[PDB]
Amino acid sequence: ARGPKKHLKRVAAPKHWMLDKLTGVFAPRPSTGPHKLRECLPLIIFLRNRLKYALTGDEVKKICMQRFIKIDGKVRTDITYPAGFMDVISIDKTGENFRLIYDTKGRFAVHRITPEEAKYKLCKVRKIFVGTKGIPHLVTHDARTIRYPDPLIKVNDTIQIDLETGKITDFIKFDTGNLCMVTGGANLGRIGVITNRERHPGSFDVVHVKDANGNSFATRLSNIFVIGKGNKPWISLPRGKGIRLTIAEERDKRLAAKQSSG
Amino acid sequence: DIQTERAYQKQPTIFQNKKRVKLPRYYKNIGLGFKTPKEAIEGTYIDKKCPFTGNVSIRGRILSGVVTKMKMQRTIVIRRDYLHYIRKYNRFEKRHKNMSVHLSPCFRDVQIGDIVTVGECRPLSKTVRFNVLKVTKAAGTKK
Amino acid sequence: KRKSVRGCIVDANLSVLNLVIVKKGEKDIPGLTDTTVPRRLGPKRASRIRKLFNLSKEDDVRQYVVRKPLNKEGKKPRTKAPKIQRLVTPRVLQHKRRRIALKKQRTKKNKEEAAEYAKLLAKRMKEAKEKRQEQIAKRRRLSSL
Amino acid sequence: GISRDNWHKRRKTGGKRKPYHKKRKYELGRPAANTKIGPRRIHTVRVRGGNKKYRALRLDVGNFSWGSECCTRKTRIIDVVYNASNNELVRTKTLVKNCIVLIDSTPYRQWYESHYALPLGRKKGAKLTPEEEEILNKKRSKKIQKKYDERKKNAKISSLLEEQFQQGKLLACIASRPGQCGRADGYVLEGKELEFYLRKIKARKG
RNA sequence: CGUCGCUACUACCGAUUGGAUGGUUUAGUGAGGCCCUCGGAUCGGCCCCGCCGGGGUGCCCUGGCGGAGCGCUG
RNA sequence: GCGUUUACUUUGAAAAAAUUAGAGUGUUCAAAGCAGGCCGCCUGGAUACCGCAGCUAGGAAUAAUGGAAUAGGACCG
RNA sequence: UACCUGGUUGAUCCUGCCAGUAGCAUAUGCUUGUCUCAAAGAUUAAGCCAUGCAUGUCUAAGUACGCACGGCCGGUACAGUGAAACUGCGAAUGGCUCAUUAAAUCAGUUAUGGUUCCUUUGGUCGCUCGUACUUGGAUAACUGUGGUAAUUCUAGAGCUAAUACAUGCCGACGGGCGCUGACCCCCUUCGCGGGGGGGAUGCGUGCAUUUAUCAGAUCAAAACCAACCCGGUCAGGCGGCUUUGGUGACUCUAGAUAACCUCGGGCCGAUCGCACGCCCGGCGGCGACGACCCAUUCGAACGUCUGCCCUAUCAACUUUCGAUGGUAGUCGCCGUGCCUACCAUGGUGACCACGGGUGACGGGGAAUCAGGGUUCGAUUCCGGAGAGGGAGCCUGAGAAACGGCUACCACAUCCAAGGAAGGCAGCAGGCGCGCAAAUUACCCACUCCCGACCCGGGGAGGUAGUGACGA
Ligand SMILES: [Mg+2]
Ligand SMILES: [Mg+2]
Ligand SMILES: [Mg+2]
Ligand SMILES: [Mg+2]
Ligand SMILES: [Mg+2]
Ligand SMILES: [Mg+2]
Ligand SMILES: [Mg+2]
Ligand SMILES: [Mg+2]
Ligand SMILES: [Mg+2]
Ligand SMILES: [Mg+2]
Ligand SMILES: [Mg+2]
Ligand SMILES: [Mg+2]
Ligand SMILES: [Mg+2]
Ligand SMILES: [Mg+2]
Ligand SMILES: [Mg+2]
Ligand SMILES: [Mg+2]
Ligand SMILES: [Mg+2]
Ligand SMILES: [Mg+2]
Ligand SMILES: [Mg+2]
Ligand SMILES: [Mg+2]
Ligand SMILES: [Mg+2]
Ligand SMILES: [Mg+2]
Ligand SMILES: [Mg+2]
Repeated sequence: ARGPKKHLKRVAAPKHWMLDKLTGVFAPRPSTGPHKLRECLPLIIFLRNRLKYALTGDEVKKICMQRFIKIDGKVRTDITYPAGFMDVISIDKTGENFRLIYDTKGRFAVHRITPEEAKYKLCKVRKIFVGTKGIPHLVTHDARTIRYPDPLIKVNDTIQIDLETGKITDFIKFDTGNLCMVTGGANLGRIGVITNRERHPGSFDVVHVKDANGNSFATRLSNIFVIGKGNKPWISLPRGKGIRLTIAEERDKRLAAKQSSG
Repeated sequence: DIQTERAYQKQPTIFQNKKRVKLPRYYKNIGLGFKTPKEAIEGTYIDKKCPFTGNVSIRGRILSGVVTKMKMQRTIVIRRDYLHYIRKYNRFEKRHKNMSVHLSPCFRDVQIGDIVTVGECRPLSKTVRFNVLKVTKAAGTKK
Repeated sequence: KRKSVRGCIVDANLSVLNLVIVKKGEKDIPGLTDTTVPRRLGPKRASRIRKLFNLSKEDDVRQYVVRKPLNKEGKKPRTKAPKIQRLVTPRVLQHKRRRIALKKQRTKKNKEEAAEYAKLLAKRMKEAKEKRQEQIAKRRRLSSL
Repeated sequence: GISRDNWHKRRKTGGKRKPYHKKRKYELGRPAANTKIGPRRIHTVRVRGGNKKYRALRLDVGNFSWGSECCTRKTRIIDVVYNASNNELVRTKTLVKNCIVLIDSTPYRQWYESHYALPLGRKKGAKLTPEEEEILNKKRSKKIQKKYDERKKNAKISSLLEEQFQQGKLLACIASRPGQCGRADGYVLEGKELEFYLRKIKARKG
């Protein structure tokens, strides 16, 4: 080719959107932004297929143009704006502040929070760039460059930033004994404690994650997102809290579900 | 012995011209647990492609082989072996792949048929894309 | 693009050749010089009209401009008039008044945070000298082993 | 234009790479600069990514550093003597790198006559016909004379520069290329290269 | 089982430098574009000469006008 | 943060979707499709599989290859 | 479902073939009442093409004296609409086909510590030091005469705007640092002293960019003569002290000194619109924008490892025509024979090099199948190649682009015979070649894309018509 691509085919779209086959040919291109392509979720789906607040593509255009949605502190009007991991979608007209957390299966489900809680978010740091004639910066995983960080906070740590000032409050150093959120691979949406890390110079390191139910699996470190110290997490969680029931246990939760309700 | 060339050979990083009352020698490590040889620091050889005293890093893969030809200058030829596997017939077959490897002069006791361990780097020439990290001896025969 | 042109020397140049007059005419020829056709419009620009119509630094251009009475078919003619080119400063003050105060704000933001980082190291320096004077004071106790 | 591809030539073993595309624009090569020593003339050239490279067709002046006492100086150029690639890039003057230049550079008397408390040359017994170097040397003070006393006893130039402040030598050969960077900044050398180069200016002899 | 004898069939060798087509390919010329060296049509313009205005302190700049080094330079 | 090896075997990461194999659903059934079911409510949109090589991690039967015999022998001072 | 039957002989047991049998996908014949899905000029000719279409754009916010039109409170210049010019924005995506290409393309795999990246998100925006109450001059639309058989052909005169084209202030402001050192103070000895303390003056004072240098960012160790700033002062008498982060690995991000900085120029707002009050000329909030550099995003580009069809009636090849290496350079976004200049004579191969064919585009996959495997993958998804054939280049972040230009060869149009213009392997539709394959219809509503942007466009796409490929 000669320039960059712009369109997107329905089949080549990522799996965790759960788009059907018939309705069309193209899938909406995620705009250039902070998050990766295969790691985000557009507002036009979140407001047309997941929440179903509107049906047609022009009426999505007739929503965010009325200065309603204030993402993490500042209103964007791009109807296909890429919103990814750790974003506080805030609707002013009904107040239903949303947080986008991974389900127990490999997808993004709708998780509501309270407006009291919609004040901060937890960000994973990526690097420390020392700006000479001066001070070090930071680069988190959503590309939030910050000045004057700390002489303590290091490469793979997590911090608790604020919305309207873009400033830190607290932080957690990565030690074996914190929580863990597996962001990517065959364990996309699991939570457990950390028990071991292995060094592979030149190569990439790996980390064993123990589920609360004994199930000890493994995961390379670039999918790790520490959220809490000890056993205690710091935010609310979706329902399940990272069960990952077996495939035959879904028989039980699907059978005695109705039978225990009606 | 040294400087048989039309230009002047030197390491570029050091200033050798202050009020002189031997020059300090440049050398670095490599990582991955490889010791520098004794002959490098003490040695007066100079090169811009040696992985100890030049502007080249060491990255990627690490291989092995065996030395078989030394007629060229500052490069030697090794011979890798492996075994392909047909699954139709439940057997193997032999192959051999060869390559041209840049040789630092810090290694001296290298005869023919010596097990070597190479390392990937930036492309140095048309076909040399590897450096020699260590050279062993074959099955005895010291005499 | 390639085109086809003609030379710059008039040899056989039939087809009209446009005859401009850049010299004074002294006598009366009928078709040309009967009526001084005026300019279709006049100026706009502001230093060009300030200085052009008999005016100094400290006077006012809000009236010295071409009015152009029209003929409509059911109304009175109206003075169509322009407003361009850096009129002196009615409220363009207001944007410079803000531009020179955000420079006071970004300087305030780089003045509040420098000394604050100086205090945050000011805290961790009592420890930066404490840890050397505590651990090496215990290390001589370990060496006396 | 001229290419820098790999496909237009053979493999390692004598075969022929048959071509599978035409010449792409990112495989560009320009004609050479081949600069001279004249007036100042520099062309700007747009490059990949919207950036700019600066050529230099005709060049006169430089910026040469003395790597011992931490000084450098904008400096005039006249001559070309020894090139390490071509015997003919002296006969036709061209300024590229590791070409020793000997570039009269103001013959160490626009530079060396900057507050060094000494004369040199002037076949001995000879003086300066104006009295203006003797002014700098006959002005006394209290403790700044001691200041020149210390910046006088730890300072002796070598003999090879002691004999050569007539025309102005350089082992320099500006380490930046002028056809790509614009300007021309080199560096005077001392010791054990002056022997190698002047040995290459012993065997020249046509 | 074979020779000869009538009909029918496919390739083969072969004449005339038997023959031509099309594709891969050497030595001599070689439109056209791109860097270079100059070229200077041109529009100039200020200054450099000369006039009145005015303000200024006979001259200095400010607005029309007579002329010139091809002066400076884009 | 090394423990001087390959070959072989087991584990662990990593592996584009669709397709295929496969649960769920009563388009009036079916091939398809991913929806829909109760008086504002409740969900779903799973899993498995994925050779040949390279990286990790343990295994030492089999199959190759090594030391001291012109002793320049391997420790210990 | 790991399966068989007829046929040599006067009759029998055999090796062995022939014909049956069932799936599959192209054509064709005969017959054809109904209903849901649904292939379609790829196989010969990547051979040629009339007509009609297939890419443009404005918001409360750059410039509207477009009456083509139309506010009335005018008398201090502008209501909202609203062709053209520019500025930006795109036109480099999307579509269509498979002629080339056999370690090349590709899939998996790893590198950028060897480099560039419009826009988005976030940074930064006095750091650099000595007419501005916004400067200056031209060119569209328009008016007004035209030439030209003909074209999206264009001149001449007059106007006139800019987030275009170019100039160049004010500022915070006092200062310190490094140097040159007018000169300045003090002790002592008679001093020629070594012991000390003050300081005008001139330069200069980031970042980007180029050169050179310094240490850092070192680990456990001692016995002593010339020095003398601190503390023992007991009488020469014996102990000492100050410090950026990483990476497997830096000639990395760093800090400081001497200067260097292109007239075909480097940064420092000489921008507009909504509210909008505050104070004696003075003060906030919001935005649209625009540039420098650091991150980030979509990526792109060069390379690593391993992995392919037939042929020995192709067994030796390459190399002063760069073949394989060493040195210094040139170019280029960077690494290299990519290319010049100088030296050496080497590199692959029966473990199938080299050369030739292919009715070869590759991979995801499809049909039959016990297990093994054979054959097909032109064709809706990813990745590359190409627009009759071959070479060349502009603008631009990005193209050797062809619904963009410059020439050759082949094919080809209108002409007043002076000249002009072109490219369906884009959707439809004809000619042709064939055993061989559909409507010159309707519409932006769906899915989505472009722009200055809620609002205009899209033969991409969708819905219908033909349709016994088939289910
Ligand atoms: Mg492209
Ligand atoms: Mg097999
Ligand atoms: Mg894949
Ligand atoms: Mg054995
Ligand atoms: Mg029979
Ligand atoms: Mg029927
Ligand atoms: Mg068909
Ligand atoms: Mg294009
Ligand atoms: Mg083909
Ligand atoms: Mg081909
Ligand atoms: Mg072919
Ligand atoms: Mg392909
Ligand atoms: Mg079988
Ligand atoms: Mg078969
Ligand atoms: Mg593609
Ligand atoms: Mg071209
Ligand atoms: Mg091209
Ligand atoms: Mg076209
Ligand atoms: Mg054509
Ligand atoms: Mg085609
Ligand atoms: Mg549109
Ligand atoms: Mg289309
Ligand atoms: Mg039908």
